Amino acid sequence: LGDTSVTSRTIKIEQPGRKEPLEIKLDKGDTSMEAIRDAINDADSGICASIVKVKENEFQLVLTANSGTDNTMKITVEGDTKLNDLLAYDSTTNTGNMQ
Amino acid sequence: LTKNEKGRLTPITKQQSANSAKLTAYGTLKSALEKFQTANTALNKADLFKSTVASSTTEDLKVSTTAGACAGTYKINVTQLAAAQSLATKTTFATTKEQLGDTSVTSRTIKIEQPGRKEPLEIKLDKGDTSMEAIRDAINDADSGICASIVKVKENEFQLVLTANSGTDNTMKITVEGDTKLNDLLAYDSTTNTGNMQELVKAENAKLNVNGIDIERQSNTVTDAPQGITLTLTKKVTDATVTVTKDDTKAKEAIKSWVDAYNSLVDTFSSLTKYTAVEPGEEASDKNGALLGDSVVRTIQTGIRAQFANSGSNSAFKTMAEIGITQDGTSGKLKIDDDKLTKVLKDNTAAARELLVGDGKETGITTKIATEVKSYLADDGIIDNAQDNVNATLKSLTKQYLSVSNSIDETVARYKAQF
Amino acid sequence: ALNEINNNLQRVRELAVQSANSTNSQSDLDSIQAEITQRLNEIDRVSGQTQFNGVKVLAQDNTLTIQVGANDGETIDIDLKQINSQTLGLDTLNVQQKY
Amino acid sequence: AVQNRFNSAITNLGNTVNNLTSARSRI
Repeated sequence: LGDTSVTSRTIKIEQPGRKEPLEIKLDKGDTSMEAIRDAINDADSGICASIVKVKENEFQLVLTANSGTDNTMKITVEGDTKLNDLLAYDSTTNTGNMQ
Repeated sequence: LTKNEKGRLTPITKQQSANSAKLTAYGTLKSALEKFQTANTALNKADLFKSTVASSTTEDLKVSTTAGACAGTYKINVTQLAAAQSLATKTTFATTKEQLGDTSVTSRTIKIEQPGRKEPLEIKLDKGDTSMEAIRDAINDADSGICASIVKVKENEFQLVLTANSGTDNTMKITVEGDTKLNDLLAYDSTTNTGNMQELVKAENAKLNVNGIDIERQSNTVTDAPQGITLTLTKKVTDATVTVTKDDTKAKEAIKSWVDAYNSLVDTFSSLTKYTAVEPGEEASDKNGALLGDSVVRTIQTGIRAQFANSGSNSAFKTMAEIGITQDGTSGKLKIDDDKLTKVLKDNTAAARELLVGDGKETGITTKIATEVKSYLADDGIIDNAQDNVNATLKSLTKQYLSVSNSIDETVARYKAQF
Repeated sequence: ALNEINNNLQRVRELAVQSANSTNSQSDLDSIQAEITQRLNEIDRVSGQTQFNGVKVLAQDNTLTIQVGANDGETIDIDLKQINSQTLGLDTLNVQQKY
Repeated sequence: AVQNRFNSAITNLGNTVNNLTSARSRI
């Protein structure tokens, strides 16, 4: 999913609830969809990544927060560009690359 | 001299009985390590920590959960239900044993082609198989998806019904080669929707909506909609709710079984190293363990308990005690307090899974214990090496016994001559 | 003694791991000081409570060869090493951090 | 040290009882 040139990247998730933003670190080879799912699911900080097979040979990545209006996510990716183009939301202005 | 040879036997027969009890002890030790290895390998599965349970509000939608699911709440709206195409013959027949095809051709073939299957299905009817019952039996014996039935509309009239599986990729294009009348009777073409059989039911796909994503499957059993939850559709529900919640019961029971197995192993080893103190100290007590002072039990215990501090694991926890299992001071036994273990399983499930299971190859307490027990229980291991050394010593002793028995014969003859 | 000292090994490994990181809080560290007193009592139990030949040889050290059993010319040279806090340096073990 | 020395000493006790058996043959 992401560029293979950068060996280290970080996913930064910020919510009104948590005070310290959550950083999940992906090293080399962790740019696959399964690897991102496993990293976010192993952090065990509230966000729960899933995968959906809409139909044969097409998949999506779904990130779900907890209940409430204080758990709106503001996702960012630092160290990578293509992944940042893929995973980047901003719930303050409701504008991002993820529906 | 019989008494003298019995006194000679005293340590010899003591060692023979000790070797018998040592073979018994080796058997019991192998059995205990086998049970421990079974329980430890049962624990070595990482899928126990990634387990959830799902519930549904509606009785129509049925929900089940495999391994790897994610907790949450899903809103399912079912719009359509999958259906299977059914084709019925037009001309009703008098009896189910009346001939349907021409009897001149002794060999005919029914050729069914679908978008799903890549190789068209051929079902061969030889002579005498042109009856309705024979066609039904042939198509049902092929067991390739198509299911032939018979319907009695009323007395003395019957029909033949061929039903495919669910979905729009299982539409049939039937043909009959080798016969003409049967070809006139059984011939459809779902590409142009023109044939000699009427279509009672129309093939449809199953459409639904999960959390705003539009899913379209072939059958009424949806599997990869959230990739960890399996849904069985029964009716067109609207705004149904499915709740998936994390679970730790399987991991808890695996931990209980593992600690019980280790405790049983330790109990067996302690009973095998049994001793009784005698105040006079004239001779060794009768209640003595055969494998007392041997390197076998001591080496096994050291090797197994050294793995509880594993440098391979990279999790936050480095000592197994942090999970909530403590080794008792009195004896090498493990006991678990429910509160700490439950809290660790509820919060740091990933850390516990990394500590115990590890990567499965060169990491984790359970992996190291498994490989060490495999090496020890193997014949090339030090335990069986010591057993083989004892057996070789016993064989040399047996040769010594035969030589001394010849000596018994000589001495008995000597004292018989003297007395 | 080996059972007690391996229990002590697991204890001290837990102690170092929890003190190095922030998982064990300083009130938890006061509970750990209570555990340090408890393991000191554990050492006292392995030393005094256990006895050898009717004597607390695990509490008093007599590094002397035992009397000859008269069955062999040579004498058994048993260097009785008691599990003591002082001589073996175990008394110096105290991982309580600064308040 | 204690365990291996006293295993060899159990073997030596067997040897001593063998010597005592030889003496019984002599007696």
